[PDB]
Amino acid sequence: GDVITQDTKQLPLTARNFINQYFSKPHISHIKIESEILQTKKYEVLLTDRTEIDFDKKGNWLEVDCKKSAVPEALIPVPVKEYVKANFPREIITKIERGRTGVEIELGNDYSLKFNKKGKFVSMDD
Amino acid sequence: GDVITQDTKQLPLTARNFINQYFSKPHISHIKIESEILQTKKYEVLLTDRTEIDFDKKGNWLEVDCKKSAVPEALIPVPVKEYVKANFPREIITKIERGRTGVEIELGNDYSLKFNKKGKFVSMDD
Repeated sequence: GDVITQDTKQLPLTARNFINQYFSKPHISHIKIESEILQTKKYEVLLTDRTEIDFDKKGNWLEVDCKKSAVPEALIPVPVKEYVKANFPREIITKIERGRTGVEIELGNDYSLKFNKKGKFVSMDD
Repeated sequence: GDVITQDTKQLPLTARNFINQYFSKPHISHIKIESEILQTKKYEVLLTDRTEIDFDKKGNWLEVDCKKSAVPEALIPVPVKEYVKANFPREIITKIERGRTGVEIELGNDYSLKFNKKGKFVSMDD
């Protein structure tokens, strides 16, 4: 529900005929086209150790939330793993999310860090 | 995002292998399947007389909101039209919505009335 247009040709013939038939002043002052809300996440799995994992329709993981415990080290990319072990040695990674931009990790002290696809740092927030 | 299951066979093979590979205690305590959010409304049209109309992907109207003015009488089913002219003669219909259950109308005094497909009264709220 983001695109807006003033072009009446965009609107289906049945809709245009409906407006012209039932409304006296039938001047269309813009049309909002509801873009289909396409969700990437289809599955959400809760484990017995209370850790939650989100997967897309093909079973590829998207988010791994280990709540207040540590994310298995094998899941965290080496440059990300090494950045945290250097700049935050007092802390552990509790949540990792992967997307098209890269990877976003969350620490035990609620610091969030964003890394790109190549694995180098981008930004963070306190 | 409504269905929940304890059946691991529901979850894709790639997701199941991911859990078994990276997690030591990999007991899946239920899976939430995100049911696809299928929206019936695709178009929303604003007219110059400030009245708003919502249509499905095929151009069939779903809602006609004439804000504080009257809905064109030709749009309101005759049994609905006659019910209002009888029980609410001091009032006018400002909004009409059609669905699978029937029709839901809104009056100028914010009373909402619900009618079935056959056109007879069902309920209302002050």
